[PDB]
Amino acid sequence: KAKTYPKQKKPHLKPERYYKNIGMGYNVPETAINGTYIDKKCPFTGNVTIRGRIFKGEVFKMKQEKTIVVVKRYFHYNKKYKRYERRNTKFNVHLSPCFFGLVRVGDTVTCGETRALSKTKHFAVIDYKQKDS
Amino acid sequence: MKLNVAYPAKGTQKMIPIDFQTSMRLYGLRLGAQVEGELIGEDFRGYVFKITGGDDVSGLPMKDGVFTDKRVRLLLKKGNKGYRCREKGVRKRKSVRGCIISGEIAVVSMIILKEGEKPIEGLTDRVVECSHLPKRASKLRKLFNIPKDANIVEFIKEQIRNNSDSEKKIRYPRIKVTRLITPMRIERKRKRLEEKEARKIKSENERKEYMKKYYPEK
Amino acid sequence: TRGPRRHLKRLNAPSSWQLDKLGGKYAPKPSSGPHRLSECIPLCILLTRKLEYATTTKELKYILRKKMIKVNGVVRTDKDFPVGFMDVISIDTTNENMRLLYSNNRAFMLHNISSEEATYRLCRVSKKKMGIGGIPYIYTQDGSTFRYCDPKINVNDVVKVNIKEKKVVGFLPFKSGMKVFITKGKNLGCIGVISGIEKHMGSHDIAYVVDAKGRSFSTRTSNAFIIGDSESYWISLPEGEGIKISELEKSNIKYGE
Amino acid sequence: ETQICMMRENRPLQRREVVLSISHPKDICSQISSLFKVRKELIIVSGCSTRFGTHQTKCKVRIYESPEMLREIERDFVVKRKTGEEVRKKKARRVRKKERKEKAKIFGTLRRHLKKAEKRAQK
RNA sequence: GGCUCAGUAGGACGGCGAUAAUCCACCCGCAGCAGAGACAAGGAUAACCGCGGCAAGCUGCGGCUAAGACAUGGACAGGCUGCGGCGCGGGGAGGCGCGGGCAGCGGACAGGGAGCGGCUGCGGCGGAGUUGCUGGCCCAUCAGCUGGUAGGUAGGGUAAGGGCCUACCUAGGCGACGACGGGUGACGGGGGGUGAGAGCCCGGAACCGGAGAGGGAGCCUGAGAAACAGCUCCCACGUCCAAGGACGGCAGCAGGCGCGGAACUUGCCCAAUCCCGGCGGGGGAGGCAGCCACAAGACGUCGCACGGCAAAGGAGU
Ligand SMILES: [Mg+2]
Ligand SMILES: [Mg+2]
Ligand SMILES: [Mg+2]
Ligand SMILES: [Mg+2]
Ligand SMILES: [Mg+2]
Repeated sequence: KAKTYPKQKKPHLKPERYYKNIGMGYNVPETAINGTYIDKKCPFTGNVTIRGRIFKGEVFKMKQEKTIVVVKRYFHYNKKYKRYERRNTKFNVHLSPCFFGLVRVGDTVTCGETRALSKTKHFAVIDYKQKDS
Repeated sequence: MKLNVAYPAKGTQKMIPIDFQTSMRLYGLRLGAQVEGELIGEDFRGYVFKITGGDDVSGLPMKDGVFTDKRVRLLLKKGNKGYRCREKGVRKRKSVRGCIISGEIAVVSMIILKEGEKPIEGLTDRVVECSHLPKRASKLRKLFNIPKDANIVEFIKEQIRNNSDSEKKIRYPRIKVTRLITPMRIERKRKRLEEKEARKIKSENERKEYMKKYYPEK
Repeated sequence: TRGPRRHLKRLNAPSSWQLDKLGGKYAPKPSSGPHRLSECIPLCILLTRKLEYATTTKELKYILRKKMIKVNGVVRTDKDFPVGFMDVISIDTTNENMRLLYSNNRAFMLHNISSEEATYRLCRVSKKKMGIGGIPYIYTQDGSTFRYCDPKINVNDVVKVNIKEKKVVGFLPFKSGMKVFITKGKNLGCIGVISGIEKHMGSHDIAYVVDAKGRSFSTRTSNAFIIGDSESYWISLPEGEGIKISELEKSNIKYGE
Repeated sequence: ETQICMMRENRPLQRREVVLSISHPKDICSQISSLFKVRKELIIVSGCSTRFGTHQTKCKVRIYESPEMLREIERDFVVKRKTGEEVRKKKARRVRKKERKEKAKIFGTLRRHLKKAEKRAQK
């Protein structure tokens, strides 16, 4: 199961579960408020903060449970040819368990710059929009 | 091999050039060992030495506590015996010798612990003076039995003219005194004490004025 | 390289100091005192390039040795002391009191002020923080700090502090309609009234300013120094009064309209 | 014919800094002293600056109030121009380097170092 | 600071950020600094006085003696850690600041008759470490690459987030939108050249950033170095020795040799520009002059006095 007893932060100020508002005009998901998961890397019920760039990308890979690969496709303009280039970069983004099942491959996901969560993880999923919507 | 011998209580010191057959009697001994002068010669009967240091025919020191007789290369910090550290935190690897005496040693440093029967004219007859009288006042008042009230640098110059034998020219020694209660010391403490309480009431005044002006009910 | 930079090149010097290219290789590196390096000038520039009391460093050393210079009521016998915006340089010899302030040419200028205007200065607050034991002491942008101020004083406000007294005697808030001075930017050294404040959650509040002439510009609120409310100016204004006349207006005065 | 371009008073340095344009179509400080109530010693001219064609030399000269503030404030070479003090010898730059660089390697006092040196030289 | 551009194809640089993940010297502004016998502070050591060793470099023995050195004395606070925990302020976002709690630690003036100087904390300033996004050469006769690799949990470690490391566990991660590998006689940039322009080419070279000090690696001291006109060792070159040992790192300034097509005086000086030092000092940074048709610009076809200069010389009469 778990190596340590699962424990959250003491909630300063559902008053038995710790959850914070990340700011920047965003909302806490109700799966994060009414949830039992103890992910410390989660932006809402965990020990990370959102500061810096917030971009919106598309989910490329949902493999490897807590991380996801988010591709941000952009255009770069070659001044000599006066045409654009389709470019992209893939980001290893932390997917909190409050978005489990909600986020699937193809959804447009807004990611916010956290700490250096892993070796290649500096972003966390703070919200999402379904592809069908 | 010479023998650098000093007397601590007399402050006298001279080199004793012992012969070669004496030197082989001193081999295998180390620093801190106490040798009887009968080992050295008949002219030192009844003396007690203590081997303090030594040197080399290559000029090295003899480091205390190495327990070899060979030349060893050792890495020394500041304050380590055998290295005069000049710049701050600079460690060097110096060559020293281990404490065991051998044939390589040019001179052996030792001190007289116990005076023997026959005197040594450079070493026993003479008395060489302590080079410096103390600067600290507590160390000076015990040394001369100075009155606690009296001026210290005045009281010694009283004593020099008392025990002078019709000397027309008397140069005085270097007399500076440190660590003494002086009016500059007492003035600084009382000023610092009265300012400490003056700060406390002034800070407490500005807290009351802040609590009067901007929080007038409470 | 890496570490505390002891030297400063002449080309790398701030252009507000108005140092020439061919003066030398080095410029006087300021000491690390009250103002930031981007918003300060040393004393040794003012006493040779502005006031011209000393032409030589030997003369300049003598002036600071005999302690005639005094800035913000403290003697400050340092060659490279960073004097910044709103600070008052008061010399008892010559009885000259000046307040350091910007010009329309985007340079530091020493503006001669009265002996009574030299008794105070204005300081923009940086932050507001409760100290140990509950002392609510605020901190100004020039590194000064004062305790037990008005609780209404929050960030970006300017306070009128006495010089000869360490207290803060006057408070000026950061709202719309206040006379502002633009400390850094393209509009450096412009005086105007704040029209609108745009907040921009996350970073960089933007202030919209129209001047006395009517020219409108936008700046960051961190580059906004309040110098008066709607009725009054709290300081004297320098020569030119912060109008920043346009290049065509400079053209039209030479040749007619 | 001498004329003063601008007259400025340096009250902190106890002097008057004045700029004069002297003209000679087809020794200097003497007639400048015969303009103001000052001795010849109180007259220090910084530099003579002339345009190419005209005979209109510009002088920037200083008017001190005492000989002691003059030799204190002004640089040491200009008092060598007036009077030739040479109060500090300062032997030569190449001599002072070698004189200091020998003193740096000497630990302790010089007398302990020179005694140990010649004692080894005697042997 | 100065020099240099080997390495570096992103550990760089530039632009925009982040540090709510961090540390700190000078300096500036604030608060403060233990009543302890206190009209008071303990043992040392260098200098020095002698005696020496040793070719030299360097070093020993003895004797005394200082402090703003090193201690003792003495805890109101800050601080650290665990647990508890309401609020009041700030911030986009919080136990971030502060007040209120219980414990376990721990911890700021015994200085001076030329101005003061110490130490603790908060806030700057001055720095610094990490870091996100993004842009920038060539080769596909380089097409698949990856094993600490990608992630999770937990601990360690760090000033500090992190596979940074370890333990266990997932099977990931990147790629024709060019990964990976290679090449570069590649430091990047501000910029420069050239063209009407689109472009092409260059950027060693003033300023900024990086990196290096013969090749390396390791470290001490310190706020800051993995420092090199610091140390320790190895390697490659080189030097001195009395043969036991001792040293050298001019990609600092001149100068020499070598290399080549290819690049100056072993000059003078802190006067200017500035820096270190709490001032008198030091500065081959730097300036001045000399050398060179290397370049830009202007103009033709010999000696006093003056003038300036740190000094000299030149400009100018
Ligand atoms: Mg000794
Ligand atoms: Mg001793
Ligand atoms: Mg290269
Ligand atoms: Mg370059
Ligand atoms: Mg550089």
